[PDB]
Amino acid sequence: DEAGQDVLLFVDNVFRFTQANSEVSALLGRIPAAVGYQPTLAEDLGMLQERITSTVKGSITSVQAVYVPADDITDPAPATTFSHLDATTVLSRSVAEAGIYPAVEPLECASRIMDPDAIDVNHY
Amino acid sequence: GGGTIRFWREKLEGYKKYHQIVKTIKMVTLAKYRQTVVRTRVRDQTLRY
Repeated sequence: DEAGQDVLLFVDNVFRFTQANSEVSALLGRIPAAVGYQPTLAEDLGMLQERITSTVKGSITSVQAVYVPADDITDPAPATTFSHLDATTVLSRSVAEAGIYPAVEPLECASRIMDPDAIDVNHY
Repeated sequence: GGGTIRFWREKLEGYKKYHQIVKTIKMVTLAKYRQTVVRTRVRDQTLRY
């Protein structure tokens, strides 16, 4: 805002922030969710995420890591994180066991800027 | 134990794919069996002598 510069924000990682409140929510008296997460997950996550957004004054190029316990994408913690992102890079244990790195599964991931108008048509 | 259900679901979907694969082998087999049964109607004559 004040300096007007562009910024990077590397975060390693969001899931520890989620479980940090999960360890406390049961002690506060808050009843937990299905898998054993707080019920305030999506709200606290959004109130953290929405601060991360480009503005008229500057720009935040954020990058976020996530822990998928058991490689289960159906875990609600990564699942709620889809909506608050523009490029959902996904990694998998399978591709790494084949000795390939970066262990990317191109089909299970996709971006938002993948349009002909934002980038070159040949790239699309 | 969220892993055991994924292991069993994955085995189920694997067999479900394997079913249509073997069904495709079946239909491809019948495509050539219908072609080759015609020999049965015209069988047992070329070595009569």
